[PDB]
Amino acid sequence: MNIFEMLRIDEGLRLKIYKDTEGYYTIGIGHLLTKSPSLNAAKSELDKAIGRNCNGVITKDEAEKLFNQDVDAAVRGILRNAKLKPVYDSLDAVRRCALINMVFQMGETGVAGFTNSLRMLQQKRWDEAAVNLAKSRWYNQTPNRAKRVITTFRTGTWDAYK
Repeated sequence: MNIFEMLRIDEGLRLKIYKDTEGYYTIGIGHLLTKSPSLNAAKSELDKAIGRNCNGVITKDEAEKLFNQDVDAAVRGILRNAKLKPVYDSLDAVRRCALINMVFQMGETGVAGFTNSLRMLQQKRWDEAAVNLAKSRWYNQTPNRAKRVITTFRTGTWDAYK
């Protein structure tokens, strides 16, 4: 029971392309296609990502596959960062999937942007690390999801997702 069996809890699951809560166009679980107003750009980037003219619908196995391609993009992506790697080491794997949720969500740069919270995580001052993951580009964006993930750091378990 881990990241897949986390984000799938985090974002629901539609085979169809759809708007995210921030209004960026999206298909699958958290898989941004384009920020562009044109949906066709989303369908086209989807056309490259899937290798076929999906036109907003895909076989569920392709959804699982693209979902794996994105989670794998998160896993050659967290490692390159100078800051995230020691923190990814300090986390229990149950929190490591949470860091994967972070880098998958706000992007690697924003997860890089919470340097103090991460410093508290590697030092395992989990409480203030949580209070600092709480002073907001992420926590303000998805406050319930961010609460679930920060709780995931607080607990060492999936309990926020209950």
